[PDB]
Amino acid sequence: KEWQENKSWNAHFTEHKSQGVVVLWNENKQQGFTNNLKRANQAFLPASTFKIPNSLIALDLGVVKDEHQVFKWDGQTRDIATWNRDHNLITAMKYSVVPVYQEFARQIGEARMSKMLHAFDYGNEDISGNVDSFWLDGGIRISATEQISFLRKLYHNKLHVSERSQRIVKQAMLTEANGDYIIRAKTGYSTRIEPKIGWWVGWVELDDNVWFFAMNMDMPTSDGLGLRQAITKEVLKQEKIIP
Amino acid sequence: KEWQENKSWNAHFTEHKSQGVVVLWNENKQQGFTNNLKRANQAFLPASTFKIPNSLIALDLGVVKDEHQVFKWDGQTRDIATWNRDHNLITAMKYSVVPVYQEFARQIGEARMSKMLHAFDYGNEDISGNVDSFWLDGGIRISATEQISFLRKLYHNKLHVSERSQRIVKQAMLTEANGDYIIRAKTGYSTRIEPKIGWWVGWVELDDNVWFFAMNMDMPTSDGLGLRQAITKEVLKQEKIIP
Ligand SMILES: *C(=O)[C@H]([C@@H](C)O)[C@H]1CC(SCCNC=N)=C(C(=O)O)N1
Ligand SMILES: *C(=O)[C@H]([C@@H](C)O)[C@H]1CC(SCCNC=N)=C(C(=O)O)N1
Ligand SMILES: [Ca+2]
Ligand SMILES: [Ca+2]
Ligand SMILES: [Ca+2]
Ligand SMILES: [Ca+2]
Ligand SMILES: [Cl-]
Ligand SMILES: [Cl-]
Ligand SMILES: [Cl-]
Ligand SMILES: [Cl-]
Repeated sequence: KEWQENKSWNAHFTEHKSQGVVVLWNENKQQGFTNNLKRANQAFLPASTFKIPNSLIALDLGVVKDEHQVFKWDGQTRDIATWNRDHNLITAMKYSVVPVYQEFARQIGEARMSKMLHAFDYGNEDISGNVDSFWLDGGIRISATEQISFLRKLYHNKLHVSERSQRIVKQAMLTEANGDYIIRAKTGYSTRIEPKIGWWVGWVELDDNVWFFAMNMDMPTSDGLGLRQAITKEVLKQEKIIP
Repeated sequence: KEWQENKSWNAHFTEHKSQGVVVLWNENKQQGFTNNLKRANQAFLPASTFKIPNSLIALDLGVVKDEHQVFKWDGQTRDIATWNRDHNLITAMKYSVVPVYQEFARQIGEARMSKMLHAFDYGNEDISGNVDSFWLDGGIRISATEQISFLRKLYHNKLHVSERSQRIVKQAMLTEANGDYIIRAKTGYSTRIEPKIGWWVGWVELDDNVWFFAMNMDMPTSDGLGLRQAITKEVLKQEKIIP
């Protein structure tokens, strides 16, 4: 792979008083683009973008039966109100319900979790820390370019889990669709270890091509979280990927 | 009694100077709703809504290997410009590319198409006519109520084909998604035999319920096609199913 820097994308960070990186990958052309080649390859905690590999492993191992199985609220009231109810895989992904996925990771266990992250070649393949929080405050790290590499394999059903698990997780990643494009993606927000950053990783399905993306950006307060999608979509619009 | 007539929906037809039926099914409550019980049970040619069972059968039989397989344009220039190119299952559904599906039906063949439609309990299960056009000008008939019955089976993966086939077709039915709802659906437009009608059938996925819908309306000319979705969405908004 071969990477072109487009610094003009930086205008969209500048005009929103922000700093970060957008990485794009044109699947047809096998060509990548980014505003910052160095930050594109900087590895960070994945935070809730780890729900993608966690979901795959839980499904492949049968910890999750299917996308309709109900995960009961553990009763503890937490600050994000959508978390304080029962969920299935679809809504747990949509609302990024951490406690549900911590429960998955406990059941998967360290041995199988480590084996699967090596099988996926996911980030630095390091799960040091608590098995139920290592993607929030442990040793795992992944860069935006490494998120693309992983997502490309998921798109092609080439990860070493069942085809069914990959199809279900891609259903659960559904974020936006209309007559012009489909976006499958996952947000993240890493706050437990500096630097506080926001993530958005996934892809845009067109009629005749797929554009993979991965972005992260400094997130000193939660009032900037909507800029994850906003800045990405402005880059997508600039490159004429979406209208 | 599982159906309730709500003639107030007729306002959405009349003020678009239209005649037709909208049928809704509340999956959680197992209760149905329509502006017109009699038209709701009136069977019509399925036209392009037949692409849903046709897709399922082609996938189950390996006629279609997956949603990436390319079906080459046969070089015949047809009136709908988007048909005059290569397609896969996703784009052939999106652009309702009849010639692609006519070829599927020839490969499926008469005997296998008949057995599968009986297994599906699809409409009147009658495939009299040409193997590659019976859903356009042959003997098969299906009502809006019978469309709901079939779609419910598909949603629950209870049809008599592989789980994989059903997941792929449901992916191919994706029409709209946002933070509030997901619509999986298929349009239709029956012209070859009177009465000329337009169809929209599918469902709305919410966080905690699924609403199945099937509508048809008199379609004397091609210019009222947009009201298939518009009128349905007015009924959905009235019942507060979508915001
Ligand atoms: C995943 O990264 C986080 C988890 C680490 O808490 C969840 C929570 C959020 S943002 C909710 C904060 N809003 C109000 N301050 C996300 C997210 O990625 O949006 N995932
Ligand atoms: C399926 O119902 C028809 C097929 C029988 O021709 C295709 C074509 C259309 S509408 C295109 C007409 N526009 C221009 N006048 C559809 C559809 O459902 O929208 N499917
Ligand atoms: Ca901008
Ligand atoms: Ca813990
Ligand atoms: Ca109106
Ligand atoms: Ca029957
Ligand atoms: Cl998480
Ligand atoms: Cl989907
Ligand atoms: Cl067709
Ligand atoms: Cl049933």
